[PDB]
Amino acid sequence: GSAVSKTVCKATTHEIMGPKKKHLDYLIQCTNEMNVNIPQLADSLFERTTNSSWVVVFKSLITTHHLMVYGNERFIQYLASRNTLFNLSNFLDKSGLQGYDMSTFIRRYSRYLNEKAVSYRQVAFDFTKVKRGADGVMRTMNTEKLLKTVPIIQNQMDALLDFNVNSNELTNGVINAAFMLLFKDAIRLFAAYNEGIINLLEKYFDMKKNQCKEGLDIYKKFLTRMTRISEFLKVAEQVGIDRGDIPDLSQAPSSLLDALEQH
Amino acid sequence: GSAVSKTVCKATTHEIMGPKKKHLDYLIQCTNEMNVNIPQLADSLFERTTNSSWVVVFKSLITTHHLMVYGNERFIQYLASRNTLFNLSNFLDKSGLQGYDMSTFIRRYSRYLNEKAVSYRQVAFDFTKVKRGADGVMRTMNTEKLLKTVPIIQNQMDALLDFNVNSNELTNGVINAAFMLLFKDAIRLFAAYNEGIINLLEKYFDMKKNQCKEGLDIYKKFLTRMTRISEFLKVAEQVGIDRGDIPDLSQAPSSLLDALEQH
Repeated sequence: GSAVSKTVCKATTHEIMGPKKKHLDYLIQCTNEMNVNIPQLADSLFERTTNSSWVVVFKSLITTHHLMVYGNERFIQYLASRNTLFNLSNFLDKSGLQGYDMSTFIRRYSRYLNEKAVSYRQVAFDFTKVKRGADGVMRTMNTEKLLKTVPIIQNQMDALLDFNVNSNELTNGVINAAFMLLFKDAIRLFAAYNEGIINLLEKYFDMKKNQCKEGLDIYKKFLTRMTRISEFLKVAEQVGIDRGDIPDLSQAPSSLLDALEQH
Repeated sequence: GSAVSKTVCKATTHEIMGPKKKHLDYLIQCTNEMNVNIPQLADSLFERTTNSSWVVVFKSLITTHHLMVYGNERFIQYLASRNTLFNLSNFLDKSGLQGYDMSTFIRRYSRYLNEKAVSYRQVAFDFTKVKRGADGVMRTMNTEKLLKTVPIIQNQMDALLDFNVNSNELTNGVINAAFMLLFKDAIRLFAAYNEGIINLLEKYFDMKKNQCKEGLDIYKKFLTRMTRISEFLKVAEQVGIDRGDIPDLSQAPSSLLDALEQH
């Protein structure tokens, strides 16, 4: 309460670095306690985003992202049940050049976080967290739900990629902390997008005619998203990310010749 | 051979970024093939380090580190069996300011890589890679070997920490790629140092008198290394590393009161 609200302030000070690990771990514990009131924790994070300073606002977004990724699932479930989330579409801090330059990334980051919650609301699970493989959701999903879902992943992916940063813009610790989290979400979201496409291909011959047409349209849009993903991971390579963590994309884009099973 | 030697050159071009993932994956496969001659692969990497340019030299070091971490164990085994490794103690590239500033990090990085090989030679396993826990090497090791080993970890740790970089010096993609690998080694080396201390404490009352004195000296030096580690991880926090990857140090430094079981 007061201990919750004070930690939120400590994670969002004016200092030019991402939120400290010590404050983040306390918040994460907060989400795991049945007696903590989630909505009050969320609301203190929204209030910080009405601040006029870019640093405060960006750190509040980053703390929110970190809780969505490492926190108990009850946090993202609450976020997804609201009707309005971040409204920072017109944010502009003009107090200094850094301000002007960071304002754009704030707009774009906040839109990604909104879309992450909206996707949870739509399908009732977190694409980043579910079982992968052959025994896992994305892969073992009936043809109806699949056709429904894949387009939601694609939308979340597009918002993630519109962050559109270049290596030479990663110049302070606040934006770099954002990027590292975005990187983690990007790799897991790709894994799930890929798994879904694998299911599609598996089932794309045994299916109705109009289905196979929705199908085709997804594979279609997946191949252009593949290209964008590769540009994103190349920023990651330029910045110095351990090449062991970067996933190998040499996988599933040759079969565009079912654009004729519409025999 | 020629395909091996050409990839080594591609990983070590003059471009200001770490070695590309595509070249690194090929080399890693090279280490896993029984027919590849390891010594010739190693020697091409040493030759690149006689180049006059800081960029070539740093990338050759980074490629070497990456192979020691992700490659087959036969690579580090060969490195450890030589008598001389890197000799870059006097390296200085004066062609430009970046040169002067990067030369120091090259000296320090190359010393760390030498000590990593020498430690493998001394104990016949990689501290970074062995089973952790309660069923694992560091932990289930007789009192004699333990007293022998812990001081080797400490030495490798010290060399790692002498890299001594600050956040504001991480300004290009070559040094940042080095740092990310150093970060990975640091966290695993700490885990193993910690596990060893846990074993010590476990066995430090049931042991001979002179033993308990060597013992005491290690715990002694571990507590000051704890402090240095914490400064290192704080650079990592400043730069923006995902706080989920940074380990929690709130663990094993209160018992300095066996400095009296020398009753």
